[PDB]
Amino acid sequence: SSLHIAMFPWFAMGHLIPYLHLSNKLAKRGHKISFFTPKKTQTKLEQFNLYPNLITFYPLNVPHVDGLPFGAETTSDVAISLGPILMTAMDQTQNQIELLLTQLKPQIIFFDFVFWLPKITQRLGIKSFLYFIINPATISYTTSPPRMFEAENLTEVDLMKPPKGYPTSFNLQSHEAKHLASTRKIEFGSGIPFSVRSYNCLSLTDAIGFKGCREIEGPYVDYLQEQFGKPVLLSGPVLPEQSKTALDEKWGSWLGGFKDGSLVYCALGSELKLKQDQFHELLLGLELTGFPFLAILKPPVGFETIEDALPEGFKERVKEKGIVHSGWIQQQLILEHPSVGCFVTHCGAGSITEGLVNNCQMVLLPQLNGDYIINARIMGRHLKVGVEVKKGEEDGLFTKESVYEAVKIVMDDENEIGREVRSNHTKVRNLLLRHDLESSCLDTFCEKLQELVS
Ligand SMILES: C[C@@H]1O[C@@H](OC[C@H]2O[C@@H](Oc3c(-c4ccc(O)c(O)c4)oc4cc(O)cc(O)c4c3=O)[C@H](O)[C@@H](O)[C@@H]2O)[C@H](O)[C@H](O)[C@H]1O
Ligand SMILES: O=c1ccn([C@@H]2O[C@H](COP(=O)(O)O)[C@@H](O)[C@H]2O)c(=O)[nH]1
Repeated sequence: SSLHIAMFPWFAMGHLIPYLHLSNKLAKRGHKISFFTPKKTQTKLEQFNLYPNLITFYPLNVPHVDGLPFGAETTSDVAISLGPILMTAMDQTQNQIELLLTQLKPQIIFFDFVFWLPKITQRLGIKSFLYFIINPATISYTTSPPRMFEAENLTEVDLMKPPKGYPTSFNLQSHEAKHLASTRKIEFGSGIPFSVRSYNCLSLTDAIGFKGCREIEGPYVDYLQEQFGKPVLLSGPVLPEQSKTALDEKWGSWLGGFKDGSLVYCALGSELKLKQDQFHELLLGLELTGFPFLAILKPPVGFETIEDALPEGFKERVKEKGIVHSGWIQQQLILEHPSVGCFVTHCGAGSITEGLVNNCQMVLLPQLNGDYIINARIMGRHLKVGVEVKKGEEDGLFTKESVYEAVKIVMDDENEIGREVRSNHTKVRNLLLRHDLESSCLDTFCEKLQELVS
């Protein structure tokens, strides 16, 4: 029998988009989806609803919290330092969430972050499903019970080693472990420290789920299932679905002028601003390769326009071979275009998948975020599908020569490391796109959800 599932993702494009890709996959199999979204954001989401008779949006009013910009709904509307306030706002939707569950009565609700939800759902006879679209390797490394019990004894040297029983080995740099140690105790909404929230979600939910497949994410999902004693499901890799909006002709025309495989595409998401020094090193590094490039970047900290912040003489040198641009673009459609030979990525979970299923060579430039960093290590050192840009051990900064080097290595047909990551990327692409991989992931997924509501 078909299920009725409610979706309550975090207020961010990086969560709304994959939750919507998955809803389309579930509705194709006959399940009804009640999709809770911020009110104004719904306009941007309609293009992705491929089953409007089965997927219904229910808007939420993102309540004012002191310090939150007027009308702000998602992390694309506020600086990264204001994320905790937006979380306080999402906590404050509790009243409209209880009303929606009462009227719609789903059997399951997929959610992020809101650890007060399982109490509500069990009182209504609803099952709570904490559904992550980030890497289970990340949750495993930072939020398994062994880390939580040290409480305030957890320090930078502690986070250079995996927790007890962690299934794989990789090395973090000193500045990365320092990031993890300080950010985990920062309050993220309603006075709750970041890792304590999440741990509460993992502890109190009925079941846990992750984007991913057994062949990549399995070892981490197994570890989490033994640690928390409840089912940890895999949805399959959530392959991007086709939008009902074709590629903007301005970009199609401009991309179409380059020879196949020659363009470097660089994008670091929609949540972060580089510092001006690193903004310059990145762009000068791209220029040094001599390849055409398209860089999708916010203006650096302190600056409001790209043109203000460009290195001196930059526009006059690169001419028509390079564009630096600030707006939201159709990244999935760009990564599909045959001009793109190389993808310089911040290693966000969605961008990782979008790169893996395409032909571009991957250059990994993770920004300061636990999932980004761990994605980059796995991609660079375990799957070996891309080349990571060298950063200073203690300061976390790169040179333009390190950017130039990484792109040159993967674009050089005769370079053996470039050839090796190409071959490894093809192997991973062939697995993710295998005719029965996602379908049999979802087969198991839906069976296990059926068990959950039984
Ligand atoms: C400022 C950032 O704040 C925190 O991340 C905030 C970000 O979490 C990301 O999603 C994340 C979640 C997460 C995801 C969904 C959930 O339901 C949930 O309970 C947790 O958990 C993490 C746990 C970690 O130990 C480290 C992380 O980097 C993340 C993370 O990035 C979101 O995609 C972003 O939109 C959000 O801005 C972390 O401390 C991070 O390291 C730090 O750089
Ligand atoms: O200009 C942009 C910036 C980001 N994205 C999309 O936003 C998501 C960012 O997720 P993540 O890579 O941060 O996880 C991805 O689906 C990415 O394709 C766009 O479509 N356009």
